[PDB]
Amino acid sequence: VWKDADTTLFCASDAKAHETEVHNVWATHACVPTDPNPQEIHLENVTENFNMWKNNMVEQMQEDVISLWDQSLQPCVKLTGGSVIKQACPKISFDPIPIHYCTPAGYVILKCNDKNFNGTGPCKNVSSVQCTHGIKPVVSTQLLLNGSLAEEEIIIRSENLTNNAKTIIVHLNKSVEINCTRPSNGDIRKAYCEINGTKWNKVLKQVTEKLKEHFNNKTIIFQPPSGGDLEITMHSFNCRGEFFYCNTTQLFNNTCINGTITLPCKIKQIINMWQGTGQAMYAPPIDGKINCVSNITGILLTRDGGANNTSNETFRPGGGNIKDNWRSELYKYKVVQIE
Ligand SMILES: O=C(NC[C@@]12CCC[C@@H]1CNC2)C(=O)Nc1ccc(Cl)c(F)c1
Ligand SMILES: *[C@@H]1O[C@H](CO)[C@@H](O)[C@H](O)[C@H]1NC(C)=O
Ligand SMILES: *[C@@H]1O[C@H](CO)[C@@H](O)[C@H](O)[C@H]1NC(C)=O
Ligand SMILES: *[C@@H]1O[C@H](CO)[C@@H](O)[C@H](O)[C@H]1NC(C)=O
Ligand SMILES: *[C@@H]1O[C@H](CO)[C@@H](O)[C@H](O)[C@H]1NC(C)=O
Ligand SMILES: *[C@@H]1O[C@H](CO)[C@@H](O)[C@H](O)[C@H]1NC(C)=O
Ligand SMILES: *[C@@H]1O[C@H](CO)[C@@H](O)[C@H](O)[C@H]1NC(C)=O
Ligand SMILES: *[C@@H]1O[C@H](CO)[C@@H](O)[C@H](O)[C@H]1NC(C)=O
Ligand SMILES: *[C@@H]1O[C@H](CO)[C@@H](O)[C@H](O)[C@H]1NC(C)=O
Ligand SMILES: *[C@@H]1O[C@H](CO)[C@@H](O)[C@H](O)[C@H]1NC(C)=O
Ligand SMILES: *[C@@H]1O[C@H](CO)[C@@H](O)[C@H](O)[C@H]1NC(C)=O
Repeated sequence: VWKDADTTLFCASDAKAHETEVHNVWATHACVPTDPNPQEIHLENVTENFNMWKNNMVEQMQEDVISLWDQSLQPCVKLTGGSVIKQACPKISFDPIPIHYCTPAGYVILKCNDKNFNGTGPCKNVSSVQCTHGIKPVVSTQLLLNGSLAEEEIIIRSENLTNNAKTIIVHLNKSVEINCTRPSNGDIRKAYCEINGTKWNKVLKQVTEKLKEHFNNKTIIFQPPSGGDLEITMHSFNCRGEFFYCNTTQLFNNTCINGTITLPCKIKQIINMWQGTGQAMYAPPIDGKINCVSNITGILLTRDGGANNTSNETFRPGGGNIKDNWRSELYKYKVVQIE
């Protein structure tokens, strides 16, 4: 027998000890080797309830990623608590690797295998495992990158859809590549992201149809963020140690519902910390071509309020709470204590 419970997890990975890449370094000191032959027991006729929005695994991963960034991505100047911290800010090697989360003895991880599981409620197909799949701690806003894809239909996740204050996570069942480059050769901070318009608009259309299922067939409208910090109004992410801020207005217009979509981007040195601890300044971009090709596997949306007396629902790209990023991958897991 077992029961819902919280415990201190540990991590496993395939990090390389000789690698200077910061994720590899962190995992080499903070994790253990993965199990080449992991066991998974499928529970028969066992119904378990899950709540992705109240899952301590999320807080723990958040804590790891904060620790990793605090140890490997120190800015030149930190502005937190009214105090000023000046440190050395050397360029680093940066590229997220898969991190596994595992339970100690006496505990096990329950995994929901229902094809269209939305993250909350009962689950029919449950299995037990010692470790989650390899999860890359990719930090971003608006768009979820290099994540896992839904297996069947596109899934809509939210602690409470009726509450517009609750973030919506869109889980795609098909990747859409985004190609971001800061050309070698001028404005060293100028950059751009390219995206196949035909693929994107087709996916966004599918997302529209899915949202209809959850909103009584009301008309679904996309719009760019109304306000807020740059980290939220724009698609922000880290590519090779550099912070990219991309204008996604071209992605979220309802006109295309086919050529290459070119999003204007800029590399910023001064950032609002996702750890929510003030601002940070980093050194200028490294020389040469700075390029990252990522899979868009999910979208973070916020719904406009005050539309109850209309046939429209308005959705704008959002984010800013990186815990939602971890939820998008940890939704199917929960920890239980064994007898
Ligand atoms: O600052 C952040 N969040 C906090 C706010 C989002 C919600 C309200 C908070 C007020 N300031 C913005 C943030 O995510 N920053 C941030 C920084 C770098 C990257 Cl790569 C990123 F993806 C996000
Ligand atoms: C349970 O999981 C299996 C395997 O993925 C799937 O075929 C089935 O549709 C799911 N639904 C049930 C019956 O629990
Ligand atoms: C990008 O997505 C494709 C599937 O669409 C996958 O094969 C590939 O491994 C992904 N790359 C990542 C996650 O870095
Ligand atoms: C993606 O999900 C949608 C429903 O949300 C479905 O219509 C479509 O067939 C799915 N595509 C793939 C690649 O499975
Ligand atoms: C997930 O499914 C449960 C019922 O199993 C339902 O109460 C909840 O509204 C669903 N979540 C979403 C976001 O649709
Ligand atoms: C969901 O949000 C709505 C709107 O704020 C609220 O009225 C309702 O009580 C919430 N539902 C739950 C389950 O708390
Ligand atoms: C990414 O886009 C750049 C645009 O300059 C292009 O040179 C490169 O071939 C693209 N890479 C992939 C994997 O499509
Ligand atoms: C754009 O996407 C379509 C599929 O929707 C694909 O067939 C085509 O090759 C893509 N165009 C380019 C320029 O690669
Ligand atoms: C949306 O409209 C279709 C029309 O075929 C209907 O079948 C379906 O029940 C409607 N869904 C909602 C959530 O209103
Ligand atoms: C994105 O680009 C559009 C078109 O140039 C512009 O109107 C809008 O203000 C930009 N968004 C942000 C957040 O700067
Ligand atoms: C996504 O994965 C690809 C392949 O490993 C990588 O090149 C790219 O930099 C990743 N994107 C981000 C934002 O980390």
